[PDB]
Amino acid sequence: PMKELRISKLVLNISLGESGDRLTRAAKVLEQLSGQTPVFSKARYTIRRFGIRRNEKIACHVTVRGPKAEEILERGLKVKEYELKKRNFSATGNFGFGIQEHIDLGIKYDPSIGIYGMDFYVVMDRPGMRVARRKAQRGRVGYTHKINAEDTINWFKQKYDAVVLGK
Amino acid sequence: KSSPYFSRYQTKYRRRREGKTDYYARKRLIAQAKNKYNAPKYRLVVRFSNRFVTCQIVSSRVNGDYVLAHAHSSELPRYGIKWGLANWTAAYATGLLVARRALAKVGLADKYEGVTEPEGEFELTEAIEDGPRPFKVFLDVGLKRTSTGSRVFGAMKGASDGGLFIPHSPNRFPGFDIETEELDDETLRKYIYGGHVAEYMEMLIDDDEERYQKQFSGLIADGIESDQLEDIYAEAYAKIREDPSFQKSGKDAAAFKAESLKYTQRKLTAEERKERFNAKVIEAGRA
Amino acid sequence: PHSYGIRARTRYTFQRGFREHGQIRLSTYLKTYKVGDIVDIKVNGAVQKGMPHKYYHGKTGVVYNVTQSSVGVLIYKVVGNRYMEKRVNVRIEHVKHSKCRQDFLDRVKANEAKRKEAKAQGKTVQLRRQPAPPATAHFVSTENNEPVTLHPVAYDTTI
Amino acid sequence: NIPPKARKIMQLLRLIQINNGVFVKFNKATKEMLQVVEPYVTYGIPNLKT
Amino acid sequence: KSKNHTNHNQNKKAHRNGIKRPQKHRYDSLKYRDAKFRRNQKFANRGTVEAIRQAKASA
Amino acid sequence: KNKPYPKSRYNRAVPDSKIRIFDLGRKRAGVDEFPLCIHLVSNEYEQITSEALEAARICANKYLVKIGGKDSFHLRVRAHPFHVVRINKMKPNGLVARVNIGQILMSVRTKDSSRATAIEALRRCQYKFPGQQRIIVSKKWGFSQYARDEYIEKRSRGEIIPDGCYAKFLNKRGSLQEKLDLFPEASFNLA
RNA sequence: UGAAAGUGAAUGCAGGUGGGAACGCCCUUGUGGCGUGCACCAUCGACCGACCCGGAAUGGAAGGGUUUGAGU
RNA sequence: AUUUCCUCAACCUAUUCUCAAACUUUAAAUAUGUAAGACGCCCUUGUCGCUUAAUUGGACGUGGGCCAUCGAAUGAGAGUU
RNA sequence: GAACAGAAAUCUCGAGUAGAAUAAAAGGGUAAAAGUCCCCUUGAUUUUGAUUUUCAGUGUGAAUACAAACCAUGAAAGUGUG
RNA sequence: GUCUACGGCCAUACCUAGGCGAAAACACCAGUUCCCGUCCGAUCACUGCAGUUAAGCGUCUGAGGGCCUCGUUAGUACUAUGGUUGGAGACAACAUGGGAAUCCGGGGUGCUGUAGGCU
Repeated sequence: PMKELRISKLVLNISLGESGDRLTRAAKVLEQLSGQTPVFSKARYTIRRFGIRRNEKIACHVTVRGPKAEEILERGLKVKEYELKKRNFSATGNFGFGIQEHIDLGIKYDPSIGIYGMDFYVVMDRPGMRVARRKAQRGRVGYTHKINAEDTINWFKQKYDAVVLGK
Repeated sequence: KSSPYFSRYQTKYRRRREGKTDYYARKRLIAQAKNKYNAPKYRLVVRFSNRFVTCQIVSSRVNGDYVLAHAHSSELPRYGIKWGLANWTAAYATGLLVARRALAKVGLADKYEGVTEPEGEFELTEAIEDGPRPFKVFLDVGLKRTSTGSRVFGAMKGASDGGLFIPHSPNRFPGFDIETEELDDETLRKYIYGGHVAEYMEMLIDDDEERYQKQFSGLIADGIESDQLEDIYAEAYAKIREDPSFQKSGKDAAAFKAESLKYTQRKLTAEERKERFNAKVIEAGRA
Repeated sequence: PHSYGIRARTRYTFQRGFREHGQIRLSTYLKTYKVGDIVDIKVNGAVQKGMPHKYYHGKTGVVYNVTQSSVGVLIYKVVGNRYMEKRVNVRIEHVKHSKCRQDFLDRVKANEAKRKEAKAQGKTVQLRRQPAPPATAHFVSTENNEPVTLHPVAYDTTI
Repeated sequence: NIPPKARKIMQLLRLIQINNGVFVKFNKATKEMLQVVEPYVTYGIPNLKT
Repeated sequence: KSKNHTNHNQNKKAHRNGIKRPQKHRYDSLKYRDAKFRRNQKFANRGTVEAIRQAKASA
Repeated sequence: KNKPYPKSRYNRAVPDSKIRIFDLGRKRAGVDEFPLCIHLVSNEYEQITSEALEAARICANKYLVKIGGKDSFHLRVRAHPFHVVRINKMKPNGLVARVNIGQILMSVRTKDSSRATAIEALRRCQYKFPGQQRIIVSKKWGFSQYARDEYIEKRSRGEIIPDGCYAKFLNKRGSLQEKLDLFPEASFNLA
């Protein structure tokens, strides 16, 4: 009556690899899609071969939680036609994917602004995970209570009328 | 996670491993100047569970800690606070209760009364021109983050109004201004007398009736309006001041001892372990 | 090839014990020291402030001065043909009481208690210690413990 | 050619000159002192005639 | 050649007159003590002297 | 009498050891084969050089191969030269092995029929080593520590499972399942 | 005493504490107690000069000080 | 053949050969610091501008009981100019 | 595990006794910190004596614990004379 | 006896796997108006008691990995003192004393102080 797997957070990213006007417009479309101000993902160091701007914005991401996150995930499954590969699900229970042309979601687009990709990541947890996240009396969650690949596969396949690949 | 890793592993302190004691802050909390010799340093330890508030006055020795005065929010219903035992006002009430009990134990209750009515004004309990100094206690918040309007400082304000000399600044009290560095007595009185709770009742009556039924079920069971909270809190403070004595419950601990052993387990003996080892070997089908 | 740094040749002297790093026990700050107390000096590597010199590590002295977080251990050091008084200000983290003084206090208390008891009983007290006496005469028996004859063992290869 | 420690012990035992003899009570402290000065003295159990 | 340091005879020279121990005195100068402690002990000792003098005078 | 002088970051110019291979014979041997062992051990503290070890290795390998074949010896050189004996350049010069009394220099395991062959081989190998050496017939089964009678009793019980040249031996420590599955013939006595 | 202009040494039995020569009084033989206590040392103070203070035109009288002098 | 082999290198596992003045969980012998009560131990009481919530404590004291193994052995007159 | 194409750049979940970092050599110390980030500040201030190391217990340099003021920070105990 | 708060020693307390937990407490948990802080009430905050022992937590069980303790190793290695001892030497023996480490085996898998709650 307590082992109810539920969505904790969703991390959404853009796949462009470039900063500037493209990144600013990527941040704007992320804000429109999520309703929240982004955080510009930074580069921790510079590489001579690539010339990545050190300590400067390279990517953007937000984290959505609750019913709005579930609705966004449902929309992400709508474009993904509810088809996914078993490799997407890690041994820790997290699952994610990535689709280009985010125009497949519920938003109007134009070529002048540009086209940007969209990658979704979902962190799965069960009630009682606050033990490993609270400041005081922090502990380790039990092995049976931890999220595994088979558990998140069964949870995903139970609803959404979705299927996985036969790998 | 190998055998050499386990051998070289050095465990932290037991309370550090279970995440209960901050020894970095504790060392500075209990460290008397060596030229003051055996003068104890008293801490007002304030802890908050999900339902209750624990306030203690602790003096530390080599063998362990000693509690001088105890005040639990579960004792508030004796004075009249039966609804709400883990909020800012309850922390204030139990801080007042522990202050009065400590002053009674040290024989300073009649000499230091603090403030009778809490008007939400920053006022450290001062000493008399020719008389003993007020009992000095230092706040101990544990691992709770010290933010403005925190319940730890709420209990500290209650103890300070009780009479305990707790050195503090009017910075973390609820309603303090970060720009003009000013403390508003209106919101301090609101938090002291639970006016913020009463405002929450009014907001939930205005809209989202089902949420109000779901949340404040305890208050509705007794049928309490939001306007009576200030009366109840003020009367409870007066009753606490009039009679702060702790009632030592006389319930039979022997029965609790007996019932606890009923479900208490026991370790296996050496001969039983050997018999089970033999049984497992036989059951393995390889003997 | 010789340097005169303060902490020279203290690589193992100031090292913490194995599986003894990290937090410092807080009973050291709760211990009370008084003028006239006999204390030992043991430098703690974690507390850099108030560190005594490596010479005084492992020494024993008497406290003459007590401050907020330090004591005044007094030591006598040889500089040739004489002793000199050294007054070291050492934080209490590097200071512990001498267990010999506690044993000596208990011995004095026991001696006085025996003195009063013997005075009441009107008998001898025997308050003075003595060295180990020579073994007295006993009557070691052989029943059920018959002696066993031993002979030297012949040399043989043991590889 | 006497080491300083053995020299001090023999001074305390009053064994200053060669062929000098003293009577000593035998306890743990005396036994350890005689052990240190073993190469320089010989000791034994005297009888009534001696 | 210079730099002929040795310590063969130093111990014997030191022990020739022995390792002298400092003279023991009942009272040590209070300049080694805390300033607040010394200042208060001045008044405490002063008042003790007057109390003893008054007691002897009355007796 | 010099202090040990191993190859470290302070002096990285230590030359390579002349001797490279240390074992000669059936390195992938078995428990049943090579039941007898012969040891050549120095009787005093010497400074046998890697060059002398190279000469002894070559002589022993050639003699054992030509007179007993490949499958009648498992000689190995226990000495590993780590100490450096400096020599002025015309500073490390070469590598020597520091061996005390009772330290095994050469150890060979053969069969019972090759006892005389092993004795003769290690007798002729003494001329290639500085100092005095002795030859002893070891009482242990091969290079293992257990004696002959202890090993045969262990084998009779069935507590030894061969694994290459060496073997795994049963011990009364660890989980029962991981040992019961591995050992079918182990007779666990219920006492 | 201070570079100098200058100022310039008693709260007291010319102070207290500990050891301390000699002397006197007892206990009984003691490595004994009691009373003062020369010299000398250690120490807590007091006074004079200098310095640092507060400091109620010229003067620095009283109150001081973690200090300083080859001082009383 | 984004399906596989065995020499190629690489990682891990459990035995197995041999070392460290500038490696070490341990860890001696020798050497080394301190103490072995009368300036001592227990109660009464006084001082303070220090300290404590507080005669509370620290320090210095005062007056009385324990001075008959004055509290391990051995020896030896010692110290300062 | 997530893209793209090797780029674990970057983004997550677990393991992780410190195998990182701590300006410059090495040693020692440090995990709700002594490491990283954020906010406020100039105790890197004035004065006196005491003490430690090198020592002759001279000088210099370095350092330690206090005292008298003015301050910084924190809710506070406290911590700060580089 | 069990639980909570504050601790003392700081692994006979850690790590892992599997069986149990009545009452209370604790915790998980329900929300964002107020104090407060984040991309995100995830954490930190506040206001609560509808729901759950499933996670935390406590306890028991592993011929568990470690950790603690005691014996074997072994008076063995080593070492103070001595000889006009042996040996060319390296080294070794002996005499008067002190005395390990490691391996292996046996046992164990927290104790305790103050203040308060518990069919």
